[PDB]
Amino acid sequence: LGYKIQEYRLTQRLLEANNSSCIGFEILDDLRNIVSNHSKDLWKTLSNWMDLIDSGEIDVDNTIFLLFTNKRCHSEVLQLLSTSQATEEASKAFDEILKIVSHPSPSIANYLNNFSKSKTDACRLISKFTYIYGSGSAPHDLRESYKLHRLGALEEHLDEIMYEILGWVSDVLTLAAEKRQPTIVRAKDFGARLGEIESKYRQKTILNYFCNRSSESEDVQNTIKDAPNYIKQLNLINVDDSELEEAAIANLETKDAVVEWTLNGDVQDYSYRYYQRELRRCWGIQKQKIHLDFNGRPETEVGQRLYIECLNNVTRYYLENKKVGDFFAHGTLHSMADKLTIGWHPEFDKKL
Amino acid sequence: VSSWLGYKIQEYRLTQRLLEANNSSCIGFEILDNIVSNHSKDLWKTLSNWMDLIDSGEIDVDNTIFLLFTNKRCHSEVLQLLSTSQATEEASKAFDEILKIVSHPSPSIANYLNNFSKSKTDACRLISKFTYIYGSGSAPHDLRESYKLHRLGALEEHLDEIMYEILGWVSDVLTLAAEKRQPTIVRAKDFGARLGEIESKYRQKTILNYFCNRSSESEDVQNTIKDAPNYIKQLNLINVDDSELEEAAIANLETKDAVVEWTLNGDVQDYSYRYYQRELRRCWGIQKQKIHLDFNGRPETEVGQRLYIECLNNVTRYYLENKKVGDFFAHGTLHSMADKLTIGWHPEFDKKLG
Amino acid sequence: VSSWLGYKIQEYRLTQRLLEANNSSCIGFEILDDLRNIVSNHSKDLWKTLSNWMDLIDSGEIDVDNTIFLLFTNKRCHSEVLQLLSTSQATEEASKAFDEILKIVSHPSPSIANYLNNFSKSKTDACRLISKFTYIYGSGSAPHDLRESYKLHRLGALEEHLDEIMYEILGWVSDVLTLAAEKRQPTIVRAKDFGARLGEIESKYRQKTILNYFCNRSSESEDVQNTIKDAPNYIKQLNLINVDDSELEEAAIANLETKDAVVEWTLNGDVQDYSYRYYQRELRRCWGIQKQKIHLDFNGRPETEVGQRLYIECLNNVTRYYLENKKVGDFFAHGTLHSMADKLTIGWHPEFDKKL
Amino acid sequence: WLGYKIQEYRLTQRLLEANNSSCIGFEILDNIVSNHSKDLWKTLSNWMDLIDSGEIDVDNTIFLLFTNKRCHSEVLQLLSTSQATEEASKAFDEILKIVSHPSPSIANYLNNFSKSKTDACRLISKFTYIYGSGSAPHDLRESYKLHRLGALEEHLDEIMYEILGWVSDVLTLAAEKRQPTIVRAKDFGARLGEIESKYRQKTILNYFCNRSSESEDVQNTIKDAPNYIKQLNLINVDDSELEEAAIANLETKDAVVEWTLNGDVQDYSYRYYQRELRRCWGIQKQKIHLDFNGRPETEVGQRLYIECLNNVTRYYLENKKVGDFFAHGTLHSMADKLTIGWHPEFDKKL
Repeated sequence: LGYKIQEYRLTQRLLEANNSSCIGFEILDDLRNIVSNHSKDLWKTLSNWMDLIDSGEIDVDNTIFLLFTNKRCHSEVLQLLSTSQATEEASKAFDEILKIVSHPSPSIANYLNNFSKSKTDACRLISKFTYIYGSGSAPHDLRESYKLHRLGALEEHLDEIMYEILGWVSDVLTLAAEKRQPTIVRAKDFGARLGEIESKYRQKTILNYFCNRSSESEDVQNTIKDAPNYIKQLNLINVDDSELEEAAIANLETKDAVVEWTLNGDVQDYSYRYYQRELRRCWGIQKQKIHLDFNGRPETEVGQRLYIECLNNVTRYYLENKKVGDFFAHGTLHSMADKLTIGWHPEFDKKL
Repeated sequence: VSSWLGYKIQEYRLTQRLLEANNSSCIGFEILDNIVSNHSKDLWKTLSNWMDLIDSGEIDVDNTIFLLFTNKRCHSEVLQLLSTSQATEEASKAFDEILKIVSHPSPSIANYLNNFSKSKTDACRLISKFTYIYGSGSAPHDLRESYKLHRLGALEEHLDEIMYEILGWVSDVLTLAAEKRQPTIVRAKDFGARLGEIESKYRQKTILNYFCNRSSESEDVQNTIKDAPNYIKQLNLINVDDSELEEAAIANLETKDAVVEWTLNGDVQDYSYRYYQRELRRCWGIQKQKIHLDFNGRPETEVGQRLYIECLNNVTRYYLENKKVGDFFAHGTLHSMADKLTIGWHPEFDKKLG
Repeated sequence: VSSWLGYKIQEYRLTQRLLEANNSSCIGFEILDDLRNIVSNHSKDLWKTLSNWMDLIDSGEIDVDNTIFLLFTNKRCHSEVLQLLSTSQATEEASKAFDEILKIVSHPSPSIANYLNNFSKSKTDACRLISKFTYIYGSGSAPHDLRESYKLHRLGALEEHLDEIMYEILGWVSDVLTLAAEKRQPTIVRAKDFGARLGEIESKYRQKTILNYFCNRSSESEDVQNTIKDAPNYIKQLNLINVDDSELEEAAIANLETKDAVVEWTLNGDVQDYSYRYYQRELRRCWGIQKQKIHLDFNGRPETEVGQRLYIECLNNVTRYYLENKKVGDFFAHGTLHSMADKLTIGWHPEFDKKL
Repeated sequence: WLGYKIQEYRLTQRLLEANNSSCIGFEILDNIVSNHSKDLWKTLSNWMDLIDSGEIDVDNTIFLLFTNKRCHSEVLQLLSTSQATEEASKAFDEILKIVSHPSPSIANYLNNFSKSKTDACRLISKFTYIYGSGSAPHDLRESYKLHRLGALEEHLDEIMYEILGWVSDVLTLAAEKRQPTIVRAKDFGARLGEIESKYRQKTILNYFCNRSSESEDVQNTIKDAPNYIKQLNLINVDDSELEEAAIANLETKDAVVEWTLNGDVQDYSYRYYQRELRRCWGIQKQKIHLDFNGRPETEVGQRLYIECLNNVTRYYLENKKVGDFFAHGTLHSMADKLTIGWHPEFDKKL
């Protein structure tokens, strides 16, 4: 609780951020009231923050600062620091130095003297910095924020994504805590880690479809008598009707799997059109190969050989760099031939 | 941004607004195409059917930003009223103000006004979400800026090829909603699921990716055929048809450009193409002896064509740095070899051509 | 509150303690989930496990020297009244702690008092049960304690598949804890059988199919021509079918590149036993099938031509095989074919075992 | 593994009993407690002055001093007391009273005393020595059995011959002359991971096929003549050919029932059986009868037998590969049920 709810809030304010802002945490106030008027640790953190500003490595325009005490702490200037946001500050006047300070307890005067001396660090920092209490419900709030803000947020692997991103945030906070340099965690590194975490689980090399059809189904038996324009091409090559059942099965399962895989975001229309270009080239190779080898034969025999050689060869192709079953590669050839694109018969162009 | 996709202006502005929402449904446009005034015909048929979808439970008015697009902005006091009115007091004051402007309309559009005036609380909720945008010249440049700033984890290395795919997904939705005249519905949950899968494709280093778009009608393929280089001549000794010449000139150009792109990106290394070519030359050495054994007696062109087809079938299976390459790479590498006269198809290609 | 993996809290707090133990120390585990502070001196559920814990000592199957005993409450069941057993690690202090329990037991159970009658009969042995039993509670942040102890205590911990190793190893502990709970056997877990399971998940999730070897030897090399002029048995086998000199040179290149990589790089990424001697058997079956196909298809020719076609068919076929599920290049397959052809095991000529 | 230097078994034993964190080990010099050449007191603060100089891991480094000989003194035993909070802090003030060698010849740098005079670690770190005895091969062999979760006693070398090779290089080839050993225990266990995985893996995925022409459960299968053996009798195969048909059916029969007990495959499979391999057989049935005509009938059945055998080793089993025995053995499992046939007249005969 003391160490675990200090990284839910940084993740919750990093998830609701752009791809350019750098958010700096402070991991302060480990214990009267925790936040007093002349809080030496708060002025030390302010001095370190502004010394990080004049170092030149950190942008001032798009950097958000925070304070985390996980307690109300009942202070007036702490509420003033939590409050005056951009513009605001009653009516403007960002030159609000020595307001209700009045030089208390001059033991370490260097922090307030350096804060009052500088003019570029006593002015847009407070309007961008806000202070937030603990209010522990943060494993629920961050879980809601991930599914609300992140486009394409995975919900099945929700706990296995949200664990190592908190581990990365904890590792960054700890490694920046040993070196004593605040924390200059940027949203670009957080975004790269989140993208790698999601793309680890978004890896797949086989697209699975449940081939539960059969030769005795109603829709398979209708297409033989309906005769669409791929069954019509097989009727000139004198193939037996035993092939025409799984010819109609593979065509019906190719259209049923295209709409299934598209709706899950796996494939789209460009990827199936590329897959309908790779198999179209494969038909062009075996077309001239069979005419080369089996020359001087009747066209019923040559037309049958082109169907068999194109069935044993198109099974090696991939869709979205993923392996597909034999039903998809067999059935796409018929769905090519439906709009008269490829032909098993050598004279299918002027006969259909 | 890939400006070339079959580009339209209406697809950039949808994708920018889709990539600014928070996991909530976006209605999208109806293409209203100053002809659009307070008295208008094509405007009121668009808003009339929108009232039926609210009461049917198809969409919820709370988690929906309502948005319409015109290619050129039209000056109309009715249309600018709902674009600024997003509060409760603005929506209530605009229902009477609009109806006092379009009072006593034409009977062809009075039925559209009757469907809009069927309720009060449901009518003002559509006003409170309605926003009106217009086209701009810098439409693809705003998409590159919005991708690299709103997206935690934007890939800054192939985002010219990522955004070809995600614009074509939006293009496929808008085309599908235009073939059958049904109003568009696109959900940001389904938008990000394809967006999360395009970004996860260009992150795995085990796969070799290339944007395959050259075709037979391109200028480079015709110029390469008419230039007559070394590999087209070797294709011409064995007397192939023009289609094989076209596909050879296609495959060689995409193989060379893929070699250049993958070398200047960091995916493949420098010392892999030579080992790939040693593998393919060993394969050609096997198939030469095989075809010369199996085709004794037949003329030289038949043996050469048989060897070409056998090599075209066989050299696909090879790997480039243990990564899977496509058909175009393994088919254009043979022609790049034939450019340097390493491998050949004719049995006496060295004697016939110098 | 930490993120989870999808297992119950009775397995995250057992696998953490099972990882911390030695290789010769068993763990007895029990679950107390009867249920506010409900547990007291008269709750018979604690003495139900205690009677079972005591007659197992008389069984002798469980060693009594070094075995740690555990009972688990699924949440913090607070204000434990038998905590003197847990908070005592000294055997000399456990002697007076045994009769301290007997002071607070007083009157036994009215009808199930046999749990306590067998308890007060082995006092000298029961002092060993004091230091070997400790109270364990549901920590709340259960998966952020087993994952952290894996990254600290286990030597050679893999950080690449750590979230997926952790899924499988808790599956074995859940198999022991739950599938052996439908029948009420003695719920003991030996730590020697932990490391067989953990040493197989770690070993299986370390192999890789990037078996690779940079083949730099070319035709312009003195060892290739030296092996050609030397003429070993496989070169003599190639000479029976009158092969060209270029194929002879590539055969010598493949043989040297396979002989320099079969075992020479610390057995490569494989083992000698039943990987190469299985690869050789697969290639011999492949040669037999191709010999049948060649001698069946082209009936009637001079024997050099059918030998050459058998060589080319074997060359085109044997490149598909794997060396214990790894992708292996063509030079290895051709060199393995020539190495088996060296020992007269497979031959291209139809009369290769008679002429030589 | 037994024959090497005796100052090697103590190094790997201490690294064996350690965590993955606190993974820095230090080992360094080979009555001699303060001699003229000072080659035991060169190290004692100069080598860990790099802790103050700005090196990493300054709180979890464990040192080793003695190598083979047992020597008795007062300063070393006073500094090597218990490592408690108050006990370590009082060591350095007690050191300077009983030094018995305050000469600047051995205090060449002389700046460490002032520096190290601050508390505990700051003045006195955790310098502890362990000397080598004659049973240091026996102590390594016993501790690897006790502490390593998964010690391989099957191979009988106990995974210490090859880790003796790796731990010899850090002392010899990585000493870097006058430099600390500074051995990291993170890659010590990683190097232990490769040697352990090299010999533990006996079986990986496939069942060990041992049935090969040894004439039991294979030659016994031929004589009683089952269905798939009977199909090869009409096509007139040789006597050698029937052996691997009976061989490949037997290991296929063991592998189908063994894989489902361990939850590798399911009965929601056998889509590999009849959806794919029967469709594979159907295409090769029509391919043989197309081009190979005008031939004897018994030649056709072996022709389809060969083309089925070269093609069925492509289909995966629940997105996993299978061996050559499975695809050539499942082709006889359905021929046992007369699903397929090598001869065209496989229905009217049997």
